[PDB]
Amino acid sequence: CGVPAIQPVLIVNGEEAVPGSWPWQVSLQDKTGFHFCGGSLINENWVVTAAHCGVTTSDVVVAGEFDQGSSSEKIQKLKIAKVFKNSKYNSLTINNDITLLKLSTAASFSQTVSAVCLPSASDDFAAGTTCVTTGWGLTRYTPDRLQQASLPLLSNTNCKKYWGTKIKDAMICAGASGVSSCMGDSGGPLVCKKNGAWTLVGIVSWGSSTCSTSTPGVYARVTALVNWVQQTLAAN
Repeated sequence: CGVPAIQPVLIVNGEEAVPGSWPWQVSLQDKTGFHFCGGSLINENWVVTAAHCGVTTSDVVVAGEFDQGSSSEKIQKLKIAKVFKNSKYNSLTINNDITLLKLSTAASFSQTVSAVCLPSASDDFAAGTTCVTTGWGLTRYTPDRLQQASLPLLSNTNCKKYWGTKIKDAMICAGASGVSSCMGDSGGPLVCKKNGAWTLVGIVSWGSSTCSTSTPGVYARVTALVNWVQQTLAAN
C-alpha cells in the first residue's frame, strides 16, 4: 500500500495532479453522474469516505479517473454493496466522520488503481509536518481534473484558537497556509509520507463556509478511527 506506480510531482489554490499519481483516490457520483464526494481505496473491496457524504447503494464509486470531462479514460465504475456508517458518528458535531463502503464488485488494481496505507492507532504525525490532500472539490468559492495541494498539520490545541470547542479528539486540522479543501473534496484523503509510503492520516470533513485559505480545514483523524475500520473489515 501507499506506493503509487506513477510517482506524484509536488481545493482552493491547489494544482493539477499528475494523471494517475494518486491511485487510491476515487470519486463518489450519484446516478446522474454528478460528483459529490471523494474517497480512498484501502484494498480491492473497500472504500473509506466521510459519513456526512450520505452515500447510498444507488451511488457509484469511480476509480482510475483523472479528467471527469474525458470519455477516453479507462475508468472503473464500481457498485456499492453495503454502507457502514460508524455508529459513533455524531451528525451534530460532525465527530467521527467516517463511513466504509463495501463494493459489490472488486476493483481491479493496476498502475492507476491501488490502495493507500492505514496508520497504526499509536502512529504520531507532528504539527508542522507537510502532507497532501487531493480531490475534485471547488477551486474557487467543480474542476474536471484532479487537484492536489501540500499543507501543514496543526495541533488540536492551536486549532482551537480558530474553531474553539468545535474541535474534538477524533479530528485533526491542517491548512491555514494559503490553500483549502472545499465543497466536493469531502470524504477524500489527507495523506502524509511515513517511512516511504503514503499513509491516510485524515478524511476531508469540514471547515470554513467560504473555504478561506487563512483558516484551517478539519479532517477526521484516522488514528482514532482505524480500530473501528479493522473490526469492520474483519467481521464482513
